[PDB]
Amino acid sequence: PLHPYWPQHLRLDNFVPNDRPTWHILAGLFSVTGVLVVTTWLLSGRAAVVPLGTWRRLSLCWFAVCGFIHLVIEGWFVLYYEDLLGDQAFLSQLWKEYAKGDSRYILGDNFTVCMETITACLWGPLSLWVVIAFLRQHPLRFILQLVVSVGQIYGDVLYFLTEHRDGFQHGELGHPLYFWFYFVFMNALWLVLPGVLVLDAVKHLTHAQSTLD
Amino acid sequence: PLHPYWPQHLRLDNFVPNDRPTWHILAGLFSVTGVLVVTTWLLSGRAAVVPLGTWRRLSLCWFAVCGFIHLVIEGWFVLYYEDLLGDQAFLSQLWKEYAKGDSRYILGDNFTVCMETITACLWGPLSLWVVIAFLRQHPLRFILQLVVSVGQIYGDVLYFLTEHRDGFQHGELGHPLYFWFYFVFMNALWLVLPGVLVLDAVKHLTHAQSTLD
Ligand SMILES: CN1c2ccc(C(F)(F)F)cc2C(=O)C12CCN(CC1CCOCC1)CC2
Ligand SMILES: CN1c2ccc(C(F)(F)F)cc2C(=O)C12CCN(CC1CCOCC1)CC2
Repeated sequence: PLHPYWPQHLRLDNFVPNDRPTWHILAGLFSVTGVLVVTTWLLSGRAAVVPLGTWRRLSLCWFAVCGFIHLVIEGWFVLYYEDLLGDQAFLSQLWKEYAKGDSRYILGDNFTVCMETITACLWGPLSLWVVIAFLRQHPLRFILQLVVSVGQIYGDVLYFLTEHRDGFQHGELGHPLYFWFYFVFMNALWLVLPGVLVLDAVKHLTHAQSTLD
Repeated sequence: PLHPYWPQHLRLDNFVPNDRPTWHILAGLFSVTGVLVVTTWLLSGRAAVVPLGTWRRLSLCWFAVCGFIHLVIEGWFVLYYEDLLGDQAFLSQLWKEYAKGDSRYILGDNFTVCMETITACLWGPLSLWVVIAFLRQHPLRFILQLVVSVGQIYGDVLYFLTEHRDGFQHGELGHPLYFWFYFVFMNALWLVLPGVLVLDAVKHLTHAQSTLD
């Protein structure tokens, strides 16, 4: 058909197909984020006021990845959601590819735009501030971790609930790549990893409160 | 016209007007919540493991009010949003009156239903658990306060942002009772009082973290 997105009765003008093969885009994102992850591992190795341990370093790598994604990938959507169609910039093509599992990013839905606006403006800088805090053993580190994780979980839950109440019409149900991987799995992370970071922070802050009392 | 809600080109069947005068409904809600507030004041007076102080007692009264509202008033909407029109139950009439400043509660918007579902299921019981925690000086008290306040702020911000992006079409702009009071003021509380409770909790938890370190 003219366009690949769901529902198929959509009428999208100014749709022009992605020029690059999709694996260019996907592999570029994975390569750059892997470089970011290894660089953050090294940084936590050499730039910590006191040693951190393996799993906290991995948590900082996660927070750096979240900061990059929210500031750049989602920020590009928030800036240019009106012109994702008919554009051949790298991040625009990435969004066009991703939206085949969720067409709300092409339709400019109000809830989506608002949620990604909040995510790009608040949770990205706060995710990087978490890393800065943990490097210097500042206070607020577990507080910021808890706040960011709670916000991410709330946003993802609202996202899933709204798409469910719409009947899963913005994406083909049961398609391996577009439903299970793009829509479910890549979002289920922001339900699972933040959750572990909420149970963890609560364990430490509580131990602090019992120390005062 | 047939119905009072905005936009006026809406076509609502099964609309049947409120039977009671509106001040019955408003005064009943204010009277019962005032009884709740004074009862919570007394309870914090006589049922605290250690004395709490005036402003913390007021915070507990706020949390009890939030718990009642989220569990009952918003829970009624989540349960019966399909049949608010054409019903003459007390809370149904309350919702019909309130929606004259925001018609999304009559239209059953997906974002509204999902947000109030989360609010009724999570933040109400957690708001009451905050009170129970503060009464017994359990830990988690400031953690729960922070989490509930952050969730309330996030929900209210998304609410306002979505209605703004819609152009303020679900309510008459600049009407004293329906815009400033119902829509803005009654919601601005959940931006102002939670915020003060986020700056407060951060002050205490931080002092705990500095005690461990
Ligand atoms: C569009 N986008 C992607 C596009 C492609 C790829 C891939 F396939 F290349 F791996 C990954 C992602 C992402 O991580 C996302 C960006 C980050 N959000 C996280 C949510 C934002 C709202 O709040 C809850 C969390 C999921 C999808
Ligand atoms: C409908 N409803 C009312 C109806 C009437 C009256 C009045 F006029 F009688 F005072 C008060 C209220 C409320 O408090 C509310 C219930 C509570 N929400 C709080 C938000 C819920 C979503 O997340 C952010 C906070 C505002 C309006």
